[PDB]
Amino acid sequence: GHQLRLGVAGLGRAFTLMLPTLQQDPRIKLVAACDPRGSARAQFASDFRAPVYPDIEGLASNPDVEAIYIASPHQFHAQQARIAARHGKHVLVEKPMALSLGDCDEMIQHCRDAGVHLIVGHCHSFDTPYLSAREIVQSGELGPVRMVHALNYTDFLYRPGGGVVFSQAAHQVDIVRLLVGTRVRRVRAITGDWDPMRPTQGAYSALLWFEGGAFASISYNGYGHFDSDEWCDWIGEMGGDKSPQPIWHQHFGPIVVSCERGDIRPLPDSVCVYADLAKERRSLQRPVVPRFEVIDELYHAVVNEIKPLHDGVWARATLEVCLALLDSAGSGKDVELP
Amino acid sequence: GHQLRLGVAGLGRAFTLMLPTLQQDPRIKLVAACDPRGSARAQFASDFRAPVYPDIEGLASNPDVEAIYIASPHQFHAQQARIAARHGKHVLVEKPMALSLGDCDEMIQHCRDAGVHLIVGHCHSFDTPYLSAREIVQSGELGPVRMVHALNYTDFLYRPGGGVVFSQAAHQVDIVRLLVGTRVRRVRAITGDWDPMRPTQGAYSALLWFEGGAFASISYNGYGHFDSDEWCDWIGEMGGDKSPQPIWHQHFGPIVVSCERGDIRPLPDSVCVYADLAKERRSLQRPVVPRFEVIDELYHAVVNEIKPLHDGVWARATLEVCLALLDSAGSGKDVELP
Ligand SMILES: NC(=O)c1ccc[n+]([C@@H]2O[C@H](COP(=O)([O-])OP(=O)(O)OC[C@H]3O[C@@H](n4cnc5c(N)ncnc54)[C@H](O)[C@@H]3O)[C@@H](O)[C@H]2O)c1
Ligand SMILES: NC(=O)c1ccc[n+]([C@@H]2O[C@H](COP(=O)([O-])OP(=O)(O)OC[C@H]3O[C@@H](n4cnc5c(N)ncnc54)[C@H](O)[C@@H]3O)[C@@H](O)[C@H]2O)c1
Repeated sequence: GHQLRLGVAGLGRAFTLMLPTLQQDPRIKLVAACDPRGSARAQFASDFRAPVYPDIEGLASNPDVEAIYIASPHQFHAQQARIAARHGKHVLVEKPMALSLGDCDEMIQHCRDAGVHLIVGHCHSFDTPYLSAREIVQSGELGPVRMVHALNYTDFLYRPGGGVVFSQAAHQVDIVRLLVGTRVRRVRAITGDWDPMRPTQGAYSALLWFEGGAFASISYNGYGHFDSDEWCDWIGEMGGDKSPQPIWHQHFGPIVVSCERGDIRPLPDSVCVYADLAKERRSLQRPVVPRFEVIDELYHAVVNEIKPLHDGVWARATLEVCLALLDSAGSGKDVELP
Repeated sequence: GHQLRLGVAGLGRAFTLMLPTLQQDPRIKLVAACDPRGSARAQFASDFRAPVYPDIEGLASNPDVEAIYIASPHQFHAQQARIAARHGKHVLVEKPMALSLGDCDEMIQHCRDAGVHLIVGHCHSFDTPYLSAREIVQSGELGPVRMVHALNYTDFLYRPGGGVVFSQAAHQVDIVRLLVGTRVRRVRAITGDWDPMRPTQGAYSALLWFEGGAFASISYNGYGHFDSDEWCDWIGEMGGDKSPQPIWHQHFGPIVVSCERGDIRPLPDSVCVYADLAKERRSLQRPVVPRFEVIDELYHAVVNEIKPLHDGVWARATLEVCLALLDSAGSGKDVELP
């Protein structure tokens, strides 16, 4: 309708992170949920006075549900979608889309057949400062992008096989895909794994070659020592102030975009443009609803049939990059992208 | 003597940058100079009431000169040293040492034969904060270095074959060589060249593999838009406060050193240690004499026969890395190092 009857599949962390968006946004009503855990079902049914179910089989059979936000573990993503599609439901699934490229192909096909929209869940490439930055790149005001440099140093690895590559490199790659705006053509990466305790790849650095000359360097460190939010005006990833409650925009650490005539540096509270004149802080409005840019995508895809940017085909390319990384670090070698 | 009779070959920029050190440091007396340009000679002779000369042939023949700070263009470095050595003078030559590896080999040999010290001039790897950081790594307090991430965004390219690689990547490589402390084994680099006006390689990003696992990412951008000193407590490269008074230490932009149990972040005014419990800012003393760490190296090499760290064999390895970079960017393949 005017308002959008939304069903949630998977009632954990992704869900709770997404939760204050869903309430606050006038265009969204939560109408139904599913989870295997009944205490979650008990939970949801109570707060929302709404039907709950064991499987997605339940939620997708409910005629009152217009689209399903799939917010469960990665390995269920593909199957869950294939079903929601079967029953004519729009899908918003969380990063990563899926673990495999095949999975992705199927997901996009199952959705194309059922003729329903497929969007990928809060990616940080949705955040206003970045979208605002891409606008500046779009305008051609600073000429084209030549070099992107992005870092993030977080406590993720200690927040209470790939791990950081698939969850965290995704956000990072998606922002750089967003901002450069051309295709990724080659990737070269090093992962670090140096805590026995938490024996996963906890940091990386990578080089990306882009179509038409631009290149990018991405570095992630998750071992929770240095906190890169110091260089983002002491605003946390979810918009809250960490400085030593009207939140700010979301981000994924320090990014610098170098274009021919200038440097763009998006912030949670503004976008700085370093130019031929000099410094410009063009400030941003305090987001009224957190992560509302995700809803707009969904809302306008379903109500007004507008191609969403962050569709299944986009997400698939980011994943492609994620795999290429882990292959580069995995072997000794570069990975060209066909 | 107690004091050190020093002769200067080449009286331009490097010289003037080094000049307030030379005056202020009690252990150094300027006694002689040479330059081809007589207005420079006129200049030096007047301020310092001292003998000046056309060639280094002159300065090296002066019996009163104990060592020569060679601060001329790169292509003269080798020859000038060969001579100063021939005449038994110690050499402090400016980055880069030389242009070629052969040149380097000869320089070190000419100096080993004449049995005189050879040190490479103000490298930023001399700066207190970095030396202090290496101390922390030395102590083993944080376990070994795993990943180094270093960036610098400057106005160098517009300050009134590959210019930034040899001048600027040198400082950067030297700091990372300093701090990791093991051998560089492989390099992969991308340079950008995007101003027709100033058609040089003005930016790069690189991956460095080190002996025994650690890796590093270095990024330089010289096109003078964004200023990375924002993230160094708004203190300039030569210690002056940018912001909105005795100087502070020298630096070369934001560096983060990740060791197994924590992250070290050197600053011009302190060294931050992030580890278990909290932030630690261990502060530093305001340098009494700018770049005094260069003099100590020289002074202790000549008076007290202490092996200098930044010797000709060190500088040669940095240059080796610098060449490897320009080869990687040049060919788009990796470069292993022997
Ligand atoms: N971009 C973001 O904001 C963000 C946040 C965190 C994680 N994520 C994504 O969200 C996903 C889920 O959130 P989370 O894992 O952080 O929290 P979580 O593991 O606590 O929540 C997921 C829950 O979904 C339930 N679930 C629903 N349908 C299921 C099914 N068919 N099979 C099994 N379990 C099912 C499970 O009970 C599980 O506990 C992650 O796998 C990841 O893809 C992205
Ligand atoms: N780390 C640092 O502080 C720093 C600073 C700037 C540049 N550098 C190094 O300093 C070197 C020289 O300083 P600069 O180039 O910035 O200033 P510059 O070019 O104005 O000064 C060098 C001067 O040396 C004189 N000279 C002396 N002997 C000479 C000879 N035999 N042939 C020709 N000229 C001779 C020339 O007159 C020349 O002008 C550079 O090549 C570079 O290696 C490093």
